Amino acid sequence: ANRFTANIKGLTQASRNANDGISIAQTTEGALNEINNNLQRVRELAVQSANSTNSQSDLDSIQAEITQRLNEIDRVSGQTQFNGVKVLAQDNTLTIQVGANDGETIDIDLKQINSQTLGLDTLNVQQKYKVSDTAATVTGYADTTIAL
Amino acid sequence: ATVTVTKDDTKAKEAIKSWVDAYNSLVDTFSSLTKYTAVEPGEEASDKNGALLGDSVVRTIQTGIRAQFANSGSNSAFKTMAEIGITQDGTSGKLKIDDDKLTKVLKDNTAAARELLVGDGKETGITTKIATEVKSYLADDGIIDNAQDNVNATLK
Amino acid sequence: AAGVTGTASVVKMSYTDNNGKTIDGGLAVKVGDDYYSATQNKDGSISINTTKYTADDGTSKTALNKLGGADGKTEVVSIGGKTYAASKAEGHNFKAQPDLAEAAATTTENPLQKIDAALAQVDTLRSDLGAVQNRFNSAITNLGNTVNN
Repeated sequence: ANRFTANIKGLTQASRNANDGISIAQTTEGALNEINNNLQRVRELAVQSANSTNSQSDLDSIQAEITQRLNEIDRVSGQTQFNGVKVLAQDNTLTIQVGANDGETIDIDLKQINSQTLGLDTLNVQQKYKVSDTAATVTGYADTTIAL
Repeated sequence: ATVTVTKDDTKAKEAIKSWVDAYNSLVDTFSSLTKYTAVEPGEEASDKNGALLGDSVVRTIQTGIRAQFANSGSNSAFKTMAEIGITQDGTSGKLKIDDDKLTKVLKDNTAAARELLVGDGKETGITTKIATEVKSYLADDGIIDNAQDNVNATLK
Repeated sequence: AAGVTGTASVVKMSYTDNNGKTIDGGLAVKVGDDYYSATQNKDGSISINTTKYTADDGTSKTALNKLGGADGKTEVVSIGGKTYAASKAEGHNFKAQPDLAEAAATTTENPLQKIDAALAQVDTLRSDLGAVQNRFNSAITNLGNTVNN
């Protein structure tokens, strides 16, 4: 009876541990779905840039939303957490006890998913302007607070 | 007595809005079917969560439809929905239309849109590829039916 | 006083695009190899704009706004031998937050390739989470039945 009771209590506690594990995994998915949607919008905007006839001003305008979306990815990645665990914090592994004896666990792997790690921080589509440099029509005068 | 002939974009725009609305409703259905909700530590998922939470079929379908947007080989000058004034949100995944831009492109280059959306109808056409995949899903072997047959397992 | 000098003069850069479209630039101090944006003040001083930041040596510093970027006109700053955006560099913890990467220099190659690789990673991960979800559901069922018995 003692063996049976010990196993019963251990298995109950293991059930609750499994509760926590499933919850963390589900939250991870919840974050990843929105991350993926953002990336898909980014790809849309890139292939939009693929329109060769568009102007460099248009390219810059598009890059604006690209940057907005990248910052959004970073925000969500730094936001999502479970019970004080920043889920996407870093390349990490979790072992969750679900048995009733030593070393009886389910293993989960998590990644540092962010703009930097994915390498899309530096992504850009703009084209360098032609710039003509001249003294320009600087009308009037300068009346600086000279050190007389 | 004079007669005039011009061009009709009304029917087209008209038509397109229905498709966009249907897609948005489909996305809504996905969201409802996998509505997530956090719970206290140590307690299994909440009952209110969607019945398909954690399923892979929903992801399969949602992803499969999207890539059909990036049609391949279409001779249409445009290669993306933005060029025709339709954009997809990166946070919600829903489709929106800049109606006036759509009108302008309709009057301008309707032929390119024809080719992009349908064209010959053999392989060109986002609607063409999408119809292929949607039929595949709806098939007797289609993922939904084979998952509803592993759920005719969940049943029988 | 910055210690680097040259053909220091007041200019207003003007612009052109591949389409040859008429586009204008802005006021800056031409030096030569470097061009630094300038603001016109109430006293007529064409003062070169500067960027504030936390120095990588532990102090607080500020440096002139140099034009650049992938467009060639963005205001950028150089810290630790590398050029970073003026917009980002403002007051950032350059000392112990190296997350601020260099401002894009030119057009990016195969951005579609990069995007596709990232999306592949994301999809693979999501599938893994689904698999482990199913594993845990099986585990809970096992535990319930075993406890009953």
